[PDB]
Amino acid sequence: KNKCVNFNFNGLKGTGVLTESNKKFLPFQQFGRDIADTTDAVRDPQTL
Amino acid sequence: KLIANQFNSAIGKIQDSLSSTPSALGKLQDVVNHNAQALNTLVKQLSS
Repeated sequence: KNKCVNFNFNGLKGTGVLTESNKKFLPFQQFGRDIADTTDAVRDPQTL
Repeated sequence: KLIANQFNSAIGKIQDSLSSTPSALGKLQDVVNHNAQALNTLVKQLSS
């Protein structure tokens, strides 16, 4: 967390700084996004 | 004296004309809107 790291969440490989999110994810919702079609949030394929 | 009175009255009326709701400053807003819209469409073209 809090580092420009190469993440591979369930195959979603990418690089960025991972930080805690306050997004009101509904239980079904898995992936986050933004205005510009960019996944700004992600759900753990491990412990939620 | 009366010329100064007329000038002051016109200057005061300028203030209420500007501060009133129907802003005539659409020219400056047009440029900003055009730049913003070009930026957004350039961003959205990525998802194509």
